[PDB]
Amino acid sequence: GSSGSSGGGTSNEVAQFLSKENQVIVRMRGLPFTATAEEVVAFFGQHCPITGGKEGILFVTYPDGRPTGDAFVLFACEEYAQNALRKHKDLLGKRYIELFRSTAAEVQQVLNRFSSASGPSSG
Repeated sequence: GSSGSSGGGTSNEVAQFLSKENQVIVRMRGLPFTATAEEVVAFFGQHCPITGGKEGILFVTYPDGRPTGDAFVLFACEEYAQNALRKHKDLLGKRYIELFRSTAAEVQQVLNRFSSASGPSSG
Protein backbone atom coordinates (compact mmCIF):
# COMPACT_ATOMS: atom_id res chain seq x y z
CA GLY A 1 0.00 0.00 0.00
CA SER A 2 1.66 3.17 -1.27
CA SER A 3 0.19 6.62 -0.66
CA GLY A 4 0.04 9.28 -3.36
CA SER A 5 -3.30 11.08 -3.58
CA SER A 6 -3.15 12.32 0.01
CA GLY A 7 0.31 13.15 1.33
CA GLY A 8 2.19 15.87 -0.51
CA GLY A 9 0.96 17.25 -3.81
CA THR A 10 4.02 16.52 -5.93
CA SER A 11 4.29 14.21 -8.95
CA ASN A 12 7.42 12.41 -10.13
CA GLU A 13 7.88 14.90 -12.98
CA VAL A 14 7.44 17.89 -10.67
CA ALA A 15 10.01 16.57 -8.20
CA GLN A 16 12.78 17.13 -10.74
CA PHE A 17 11.25 20.46 -11.75
CA LEU A 18 11.39 21.66 -8.14
CA SER A 19 14.59 19.72 -7.44
CA LYS A 20 16.40 22.50 -9.30
CA GLU A 21 17.87 24.95 -6.78
CA ASN A 22 18.82 28.58 -7.43
CA GLN A 23 16.22 28.96 -10.18
CA VAL A 24 13.50 31.51 -10.91
CA ILE A 25 10.12 29.92 -11.62
CA VAL A 26 7.69 31.76 -13.90
CA ARG A 27 3.91 31.38 -13.83
CA MET A 28 2.62 31.25 -17.41
CA ARG A 29 -1.10 31.83 -17.92
CA GLY A 30 -3.18 31.89 -21.09
CA LEU A 31 -1.08 29.51 -23.17
CA PRO A 32 -2.41 28.28 -26.54
CA PHE A 33 -4.01 24.84 -26.31
CA THR A 34 -1.51 23.92 -29.02
CA ALA A 35 1.48 25.57 -27.34
CA THR A 36 3.84 22.92 -25.97
CA ALA A 37 7.24 22.71 -24.28
CA GLU A 38 8.81 23.09 -27.72
CA GLU A 39 6.93 26.35 -28.25
CA VAL A 40 8.22 27.74 -24.95
CA VAL A 41 11.84 26.71 -25.47
CA ALA A 42 11.98 29.16 -28.38
CA PHE A 43 9.65 31.72 -26.80
CA PHE A 44 12.22 32.61 -24.15
CA GLY A 45 15.05 30.81 -25.91
CA GLN A 46 15.60 34.10 -27.71
CA HIS A 47 17.38 36.00 -24.94
CA CYS A 48 16.00 34.16 -21.91
CA PRO A 49 17.13 30.51 -22.16
CA ILE A 50 15.45 27.92 -19.93
CA THR A 51 17.39 25.53 -17.70
CA GLY A 52 17.07 22.27 -19.60
CA GLY A 53 14.55 23.67 -22.05
CA LYS A 54 11.88 21.02 -22.59
CA GLU A 55 13.13 19.61 -19.29
CA GLY A 56 12.76 22.93 -17.50
CA ILE A 57 9.08 23.29 -18.32
CA LEU A 58 5.87 22.12 -16.64
CA PHE A 59 2.41 22.35 -18.20
CA VAL A 60 -0.42 22.35 -15.67
CA THR A 61 -3.16 19.95 -16.75
CA TYR A 62 -6.40 18.96 -15.02
CA PRO A 63 -6.44 15.67 -13.07
CA ASP A 64 -8.49 14.25 -15.94
CA GLY A 65 -6.14 15.14 -18.79
CA ARG A 66 -7.06 18.62 -20.00
CA PRO A 67 -5.00 21.76 -20.73
CA THR A 68 -5.70 24.09 -17.82
CA GLY A 69 -3.77 26.80 -19.63
CA ASP A 70 -1.42 27.63 -16.76
CA ALA A 71 2.19 26.45 -16.68
CA PHE A 72 5.60 26.95 -15.09
CA VAL A 73 9.10 27.56 -16.44
CA LEU A 74 12.61 27.40 -14.98
CA PHE A 75 15.29 30.08 -15.23
CA ALA A 76 18.97 29.85 -14.26
CA CYS A 77 18.90 33.15 -12.37
CA GLU A 78 16.97 36.42 -12.10
CA GLU A 79 19.07 37.65 -15.02
CA TYR A 80 16.94 35.68 -17.47
CA ALA A 81 13.61 35.56 -15.63
CA GLN A 82 13.50 39.34 -15.31
CA ASN A 83 14.33 39.99 -18.97
CA ALA A 84 11.51 37.54 -19.70
CA LEU A 85 9.00 39.43 -17.56
CA ARG A 86 9.31 42.35 -19.98
CA LYS A 87 7.64 40.02 -22.48
CA HIS A 88 4.46 40.31 -20.41
CA LYS A 89 1.40 40.05 -22.64
CA ASP A 90 3.61 38.60 -25.37
CA LEU A 91 2.23 37.12 -28.59
CA LEU A 92 2.89 33.53 -29.68
CA GLY A 93 1.18 32.21 -32.79
CA LYS A 94 -1.51 34.86 -32.46
CA ARG A 95 -2.16 34.38 -28.74
CA TYR A 96 -1.60 36.86 -25.91
CA ILE A 97 0.23 35.40 -22.92
CA GLU A 98 0.98 36.83 -19.48
CA LEU A 99 4.04 36.41 -17.26
CA PHE A 100 4.76 36.57 -13.53
CA ARG A 101 7.78 35.44 -11.51
CA SER A 102 6.51 32.59 -9.33
CA THR A 103 8.17 30.66 -6.50
CA ALA A 104 8.57 26.95 -5.79
CA ALA A 105 6.06 26.84 -2.94
CA GLU A 106 3.48 28.76 -4.97
CA VAL A 107 3.75 26.29 -7.84
CA GLN A 108 2.83 23.36 -5.60
CA GLN A 109 -0.18 25.36 -4.42
CA VAL A 110 -1.09 25.93 -8.07
CA LEU A 111 -0.94 22.21 -8.86
CA ASN A 112 -2.92 20.96 -5.86
CA ARG A 113 -5.69 23.50 -6.44
CA PHE A 114 -6.22 22.07 -9.92
CA SER A 115 -5.49 18.49 -8.86
CA SER A 116 -8.39 16.54 -7.37
CA ALA A 117 -10.13 19.92 -7.18
CA SER A 118 -12.37 19.98 -4.11
CA GLY A 119 -14.84 22.47 -5.54
CA PRO A 120 -13.44 23.17 -7.87
CA SER A 121 -14.48 26.55 -6.48
CA SER A 122 -12.52 27.76 -3.45
CA GLY A 123 -15.67 28.56 -1.49
